[PDB]
Amino acid sequence: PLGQTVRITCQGDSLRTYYGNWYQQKPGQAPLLVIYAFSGSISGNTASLTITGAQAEDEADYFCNSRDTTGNLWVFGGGTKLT
Amino acid sequence: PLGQTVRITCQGDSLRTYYGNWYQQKPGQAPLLVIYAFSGSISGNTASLTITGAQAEDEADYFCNSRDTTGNLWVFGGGTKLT
Amino acid sequence: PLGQTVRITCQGDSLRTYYGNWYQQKPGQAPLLVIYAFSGSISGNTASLTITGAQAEDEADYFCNSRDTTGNLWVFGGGTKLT
Amino acid sequence: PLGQTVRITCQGDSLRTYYGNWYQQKPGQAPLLVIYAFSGSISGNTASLTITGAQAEDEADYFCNSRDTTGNLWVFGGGTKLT
Amino acid sequence: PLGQTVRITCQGDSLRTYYGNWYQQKPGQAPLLVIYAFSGSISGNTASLTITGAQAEDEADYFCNSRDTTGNLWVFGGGTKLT
Amino acid sequence: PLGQTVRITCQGDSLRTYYGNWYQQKPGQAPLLVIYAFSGSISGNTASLTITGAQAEDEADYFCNSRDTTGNLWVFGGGTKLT
Repeated sequence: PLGQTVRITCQGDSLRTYYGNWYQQKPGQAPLLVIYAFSGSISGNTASLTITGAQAEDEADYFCNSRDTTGNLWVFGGGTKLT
Repeated sequence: PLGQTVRITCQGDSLRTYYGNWYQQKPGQAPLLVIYAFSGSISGNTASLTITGAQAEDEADYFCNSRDTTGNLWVFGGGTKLT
Repeated sequence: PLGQTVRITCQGDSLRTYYGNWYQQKPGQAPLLVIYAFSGSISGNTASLTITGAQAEDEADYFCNSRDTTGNLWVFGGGTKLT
Repeated sequence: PLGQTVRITCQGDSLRTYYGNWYQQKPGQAPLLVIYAFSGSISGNTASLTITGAQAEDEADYFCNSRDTTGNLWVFGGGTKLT
Repeated sequence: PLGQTVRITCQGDSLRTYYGNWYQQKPGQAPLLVIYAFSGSISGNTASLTITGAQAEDEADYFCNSRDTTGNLWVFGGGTKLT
Repeated sequence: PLGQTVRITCQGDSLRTYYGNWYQQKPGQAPLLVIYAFSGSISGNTASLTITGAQAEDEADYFCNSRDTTGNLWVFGGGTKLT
């Protein structure tokens, strides 16, 4: 029995608040599963931002708090009652 | 029994609030599953933003909190009562 | 028994609030499953935005909180009562 | 029984508050699973930001606090009652 | 029984507050699992930032406090009651 | 029984507050698991920052305080009641 498991809960950036400009170049997010085997530019853009009044009375955030049961072959997830 | 499992709950950015300009270049999000085997530009754009009054009394956020049961071959998910 | 499983709950960006301009170049979101085997531009656009009064008394958000049972061959999902 | 497990709860940056400009080049986030085996530029952009009034009375944040049960072959997750 | 386990709770930077400009070049975040086996530039960008009024009465942050049970072969996670 | 375990709770920088400019070059964060076996530049950028009023009455931070049970072969995590 051979198996190759990759569990990633978030491949990304996790924020409660972002004010401003975000220049982002993230070419690859592609899982390549193989059993037998970027000149992109962000250029000359103008970004003008002004936040004068902001009130954020927010409640709690729950990001990437997983409860999974992952693997290969026999996987029993959650409150599996087995007899 | 061979198997190759990739479980990703979010491949993306997770935010409660974003104010502003987002320049984003994310070419690849394609899982390639193979058993036997970008000159794009964002350029010269003008972005003018002004938020004067903002009130955000928001409630809680639950992002990417999975409960899955993933794998290959035998997978029993949730409260599977087995006898 | 061989099998190749990719489970992705979100391939995308997950937000409660976005105010502003979003320049987005995401060429590929295509799962390619093969057993035997972008000069696009966003340019010169003008974006003028002004939010003066905003009140957002919102309730809770539940994003990408999956409960799936995924795999190959034998998959028993949810509260499968088996005897 | 051979197996190769990679569990990553967050591959990304985790913040409660970000004010400002973010130049980000993150080419690779692609798990490559193989049993037998970037000239991109952010250039000349202008970013003008001003936050005058900000009040953020926010509640608690729970980022990347996973409860998973990951692996290969036999995986029993959560409060599995086994007899 | 051979197995190779890598458990990383955060591969990223974890902050409660960030004010300013972030130039970031992080090419590789790709777990490569193999059983048998960057000229990118951020250049000439102008970043102007001014935060005059900021009040942040925030609540507690819980970052990367995992409770997982990870490994290869037999993995029993959480309060598994076994008899 | 052979196994090779790497448990890293944070591969990243952990801060409560950051004011200023961050030039960051972190090429590699990729766990390479193999059983049988960067000319990037940040150059000429201008960063202007001014924080005049800042008040941060924040609550406690809990960063990288894990409770995991990691390994290879037999792993029993949390308050596993075994008989």
